[PDB]
Amino acid sequence: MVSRSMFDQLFPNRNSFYTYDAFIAAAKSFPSFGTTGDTDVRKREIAAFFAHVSHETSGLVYIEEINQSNDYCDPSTQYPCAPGKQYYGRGPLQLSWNYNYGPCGDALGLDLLNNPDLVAQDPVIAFKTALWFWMTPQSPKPSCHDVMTGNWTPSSADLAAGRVPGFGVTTNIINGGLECGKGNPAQAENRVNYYKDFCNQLGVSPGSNLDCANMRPFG
Repeated sequence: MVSRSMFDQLFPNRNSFYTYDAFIAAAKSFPSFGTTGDTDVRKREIAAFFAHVSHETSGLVYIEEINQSNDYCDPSTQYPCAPGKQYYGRGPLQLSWNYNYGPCGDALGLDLLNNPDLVAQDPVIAFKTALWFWMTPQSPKPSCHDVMTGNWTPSSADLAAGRVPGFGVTTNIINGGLECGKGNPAQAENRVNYYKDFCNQLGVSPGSNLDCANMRPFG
């Protein structure tokens, strides 16, 4: 794991909300994060997670999505929207939509469906929501964790679609419908730029298959 001082090197401008101790506590909740594979692989995973976080929150400066005009409610019997609440982006990976706050809360033992603001109020919970997304396979997508740590077996369909192991597939999992394939490559390039910078700081290679312009979104 990166030291306290390295966390400050990687996130020099972050809001004080996002403490190293809160990150470490959240990570203890997901003990395979950053501890799977050889030490270079562990650093690539950490760098990849932090690169997406840095993209989504401008270096852990932001906690909440700026535009709060939209409730991000897709009516659901399984994950019903709470009256008066909104599911706009919160936390390091900008958890969004009732149908993600629901399962995320269930995984963390929290009622995030009815108290979605909690993700922007408790930093351990904030980091746990991001690690939940990173660590959890959600069919048909593997977890970003498994992709980066050599534990994902792409299907034959994945290979034919260009979904090969590396950072690019993580962008695809996170937002490939808009950022990969024929999409405008600007946002994916920003993610890769953070990733390459963080890998350089940690002394490892970014590895192969970084871009996602040559892959289709998952089904």
